[PDB]
Amino acid sequence: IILEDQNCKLAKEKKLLEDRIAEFTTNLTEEEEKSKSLAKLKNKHEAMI
Amino acid sequence: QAKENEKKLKSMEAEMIQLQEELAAAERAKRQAQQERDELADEIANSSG
Repeated sequence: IILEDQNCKLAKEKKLLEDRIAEFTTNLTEEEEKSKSLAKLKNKHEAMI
Repeated sequence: QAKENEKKLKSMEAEMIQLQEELAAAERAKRQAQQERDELADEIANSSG
């Protein structure tokens, strides 16, 4: 139970990190999508401005 | 008297046997705590650290 308790709490870390790393990586790329999307749309304003 | 004296030996063995019951559990507690005092400690520096 003591060993399983540590593994139980430690297993959540590996699962949380694996699940958080997927969201953290997507979060970093989300700014690129918004920046690239806004940059492309901003280019139209630059050509118009 | 040999049989009577032998009864005291088996009776006294209960003390040594009883002490071994608590000694085995107490000694085993150090192994369980050491396995958690070091495993979680190393992980605490990675998760909490």
